[PDB]
Amino acid sequence: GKTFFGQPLGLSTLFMTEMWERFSYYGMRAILLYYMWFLISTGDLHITRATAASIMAIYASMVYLSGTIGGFVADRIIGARPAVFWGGVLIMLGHIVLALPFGASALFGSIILIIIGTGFLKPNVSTLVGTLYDEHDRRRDAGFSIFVFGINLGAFIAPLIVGAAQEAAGYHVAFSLAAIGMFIGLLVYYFGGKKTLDPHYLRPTDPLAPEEVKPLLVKVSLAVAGFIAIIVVMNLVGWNSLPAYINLLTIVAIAIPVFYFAWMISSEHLRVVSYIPLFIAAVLFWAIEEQGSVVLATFAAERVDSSWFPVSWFQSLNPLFIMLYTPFFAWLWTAWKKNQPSSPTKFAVGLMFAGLSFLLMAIPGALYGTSGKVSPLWLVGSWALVILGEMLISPVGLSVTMSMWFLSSSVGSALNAQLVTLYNAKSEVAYFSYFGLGSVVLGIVLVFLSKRIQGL
Ligand SMILES: CCCCCCC/C=C/CCCCCC(=O)OC[C@@H](O)CO
Ligand SMILES: CCCCCCC/C=C\CCCCCC(=O)OC[C@@H](O)CO
Ligand SMILES: CCCCCCC/C=C\CCCCCC(=O)OC[C@@H](O)CO
Ligand SMILES: CCCCCCC/C=C\CCCCCC(=O)OC[C@@H](O)CO
Ligand SMILES: CCCCCCC/C=C\CCCCCC(=O)OC[C@@H](O)CO
Ligand SMILES: CCCCCCC/C=C\CCCCCC(=O)OC[C@H](O)CO
Ligand SMILES: CCCCCCC/C=C\CCCCCC(=O)OC[C@H](O)CO
Ligand SMILES: CCCCCCC/C=C\CCCCCC(=O)OC[C@H](O)CO
Ligand SMILES: CCCCCCC/C=C\CCCCCC(=O)OC[C@H](O)CO
Ligand SMILES: CCCCCCC/C=C\CCCCCC(=O)OC[C@H](O)CO
Ligand SMILES: CCCCCCC/C=C\CCCCCC(=O)OC[C@H](O)CO
Ligand SMILES: CCCCCCC/C=C\CCCCCC(=O)OC[C@H](O)CO
Ligand SMILES: CCCCCCC/C=C\CCCCCC(=O)OC[C@H](O)CO
Ligand SMILES: CCCCCCC/C=C\CCCCCC(=O)OC[C@H](O)CO
Ligand SMILES: CCCCCCC/C=C\CCCCCC(=O)OC[C@H](O)CO
Ligand SMILES: CCCCCCC/C=C\CCCCCC(=O)OC[C@H](O)CO
Ligand SMILES: CCCCCCC/C=C\CCCCCC(=O)OC[C@H](O)CO
Ligand SMILES: CCCCCCC/C=C\CCCCCC(=O)OC[C@H](O)CO
Ligand SMILES: CCCCCCC/C=C\CCCCCC(=O)OC[C@H](O)CO
Ligand SMILES: CCCCCCC/C=C\CCCCCC(=O)OC[C@H](O)CO
Ligand code: NA
Repeated sequence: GKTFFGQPLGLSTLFMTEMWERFSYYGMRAILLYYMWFLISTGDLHITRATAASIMAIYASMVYLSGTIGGFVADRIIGARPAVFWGGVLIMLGHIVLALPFGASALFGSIILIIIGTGFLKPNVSTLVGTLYDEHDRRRDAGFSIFVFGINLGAFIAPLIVGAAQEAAGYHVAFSLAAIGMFIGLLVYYFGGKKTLDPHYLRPTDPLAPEEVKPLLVKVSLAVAGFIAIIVVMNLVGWNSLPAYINLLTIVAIAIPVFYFAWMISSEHLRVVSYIPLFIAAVLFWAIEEQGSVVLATFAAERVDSSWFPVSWFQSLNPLFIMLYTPFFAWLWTAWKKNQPSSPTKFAVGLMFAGLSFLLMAIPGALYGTSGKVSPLWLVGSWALVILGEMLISPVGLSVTMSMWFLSSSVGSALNAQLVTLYNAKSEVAYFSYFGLGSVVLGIVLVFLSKRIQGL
């Protein structure tokens, strides 16, 4: 009888848990770059704005990378329900430390807490949604669609509420609101979950066997030791600026899939090779999409007349278009019975739309010059285009592909950590035109390659 939009009642709990976590996350993302600008302007943070942009990008990269690890830790060590709870606690702490009366000195600690916390929570709330359904339950896709609406809803309202709070009451109060958002999520999660969640998920479902503990320990220890060795050598040869560390994280984030690629190609060999263009297309798409909170956020603050509203509000456009497009594409893929495009073709076209979203942004500077301010509608059109691309590439991404798919966004963001340092008023038009055109061209290349990939 009683449901949450046709689904098991437990979905309401997880819906709200993620909505409020996404609220805390995207509330932070909407103001953190501006916060670093503020800390630079007061002389508390001694970096360039370019490096601040780089930080935003690599932050996102590590959050995504962390997400590829959290499922293992839940499934094999601590359980999905405690992963979500303690992940949320860590996330809340990460916002609290920025709410505290510190300055730049608290930034790194905040970032680490949220990287670890999001890694624990994000994959595992998704897992818990699955546990609501039997294997044979046809409602599963509908349920995840509803869950995703909650995600986007949280992403949508957070810049509005947290961004407004920031401009009125300051950054510390704004970060306190992010923390409170996660707290609300934890309250609903903790008390609601006890009502509907299977007790089974209080513990690992595939706990380490006795003989598995030592090898895992050796694996992790060697990884940490090597990473620390690299940092020691870096400091010895004088490569110890913040950009150097960001470069190290960039290399690590990119080396991970590259090593996977090199592994599989060495160790259906055709299939794996054919994924390379798809994986590259996904990386470049996520790169462009993830620049919304960095380069488009910069354009919004410097190049747009937003005198009458908080410029952080532009970050709401991304989840807004997702919500607006979704029922149309839901309809589209079911109504498109005859000659529906293949997944490789969807990637190509998706990459093209992302390219167009940047080519569009080259136009105001080319037409009006870069010294003035332009209509907010340029950014609206840009987000409209890139999200159109997301609708094509994202729903079939994991399908056509596993971890390397989830890694595509991490790698895209790591690429951004390098690229966004190139963006400024002098380079604006060339930046948008170059990377936009480059993306369209590779989209066109992928179209040429499409039939072969579809065959394999
Ligand atoms: C399924 C297709 C519909 C959804 C995607 C279409 C959205 C694309 C919009 C690109 C054009 C918008 C950019 C034009 C613009 O910014 O004009 C500014 C001007 O009006 C200043 O007053
Ligand atoms: C400034 C750097 C901060 C570093 C973060 C400190 C904490 C990092 C990792 C520990 C969190 C793991 C939480 C696991 C836990 O609470 O136990 C779960 C277990 O009891 C349920 O089976
Ligand atoms: C830097 C200072 C940090 C001090 C703040 C520490 C945060 C304190 C509490 C946050 C825990 C929220 C958990 C909400 C909840 O439902 O817990 C109830 C449950 O534990 C009852 O057994
Ligand atoms: C895993 C896929 C990697 C593909 C990355 C594609 C782009 C990579 C590097 C391009 C950087 C060089 C272009 C620099 C540039 O021209 O900036 C434009 C503007 O600043 C002035 O022209
Ligand atoms: C399903 C149809 C949607 C696919 C998108 C179709 C895109 C078609 C053409 C894009 C035109 C790219 C033009 C490149 C350009 O104007 O760059 C010039 C600029 O670099 C001058 O330096
Ligand atoms: C240092 C910050 C404050 C720490 C909060 C401590 C909260 C008190 C006891 C910990 C409760 C552990 C709950 C773990 C858990 O799996 O919760 C899930 C719920 O059962 C619903 O799935
Ligand atoms: C496999 C788990 C993922 C690994 C997480 C490692 C996270 C390490 C660094 C986070 C990247 C953030 C760098 C930005 C940064 O350090 O800013 C600090 C302040 O600017 C201090 O000057
Ligand atoms: C159960 C513990 C967790 C409670 C939820 C997190 C609450 C976080 C902060 C509470 C409100 C803090 C007031 C804002 C603040 O820190 O001062 C604002 C600035 O200091 C003034 O510029
Ligand atoms: C900065 C890296 C942090 C690494 C933390 C993960 C630790 C990795 C390996 C150690 C094993 C973790 C505990 C395993 C454990 O609880 O044993 C229980 C087994 O089920 C007993 O057979
Ligand atoms: C960060 C550097 C990498 C080292 C990770 C720290 C290792 C943390 C814990 C390893 C402790 C050894 C695991 C044995 C264990 O606790 O299992 C207990 C089982 O329940 C057996 O009764
Ligand atoms: C549980 C802690 C694990 C730490 C995660 C890895 C963090 C290590 C390197 C990532 C980049 C951190 C360096 C950021 C930083 O503050 O460097 C500033 C230096 O003073 C350079 O001026
Ligand atoms: C899955 C295996 C992952 C292995 C990661 C490989 C990392 C090996 C070497 C990292 C190279 C060190 C980067 C340091 C760096 O680029 O500093 C340059 C700065 O611009 C100096 O000012
Ligand atoms: C009424 C619009 C539909 C609901 C949007 C909720 C808020 C989402 C984004 C707000 C930030 C970007 C809006 C700026 C904007 O579009 O201004 C357009 C003006 O007509 C140009 O001056
Ligand atoms: C949706 C399918 C149709 C795609 C429409 C988007 C096509 C976009 C542009 C096609 C015309 C290219 C104009 C390029 C242009 O005028 O550049 C200006 C010069 O470079 C000025 O130096
Ligand atoms: C397949 C979906 C693609 C949707 C295409 C619809 C958008 C059509 C044309 C977009 C061209 C954007 C440039 C507009 C422009 O430059 O005019 C300047 C403004 O009018 C300023 O007065
Ligand atoms: C389907 C319609 C989507 C709208 C996107 C169309 C954008 C296509 C071409 C616009 C590229 C504008 C490039 C401007 C440019 O680089 O030339 C200007 C010179 O550099 C002088 O500033
Ligand atoms: C296909 C599913 C339905 C899509 C939802 C509608 C969103 C479609 C396009 C939104 C693009 C808004 C761009 C606004 C813009 O620049 O237009 C120029 C001004 O309207 C001229 O006054
Ligand atoms: C019954 C609904 C009718 C179907 C609407 C489908 C929407 C498809 C494309 C709408 C594109 C909106 C952007 C308009 C635009 O680009 O105008 C550019 C002008 O040059 C700006 O002055
Ligand atoms: C089989 C090897 C895989 C190749 C790795 C893909 C990474 C390709 C390019 C990395 C991006 C480097 C761009 C450098 C750049 O232009 O900006 C650098 C900044 O100015 C300084 O951080
Ligand atoms: C200034 C001249 C540069 C213009 C570039 C011209 C080439 C651009 C597009 C050619 C597209 C021809 C379509 C052929 C094609 O993709 O075949 C489809 C395959 O069967 C699908 O994999
Ligand atoms: Na404003």
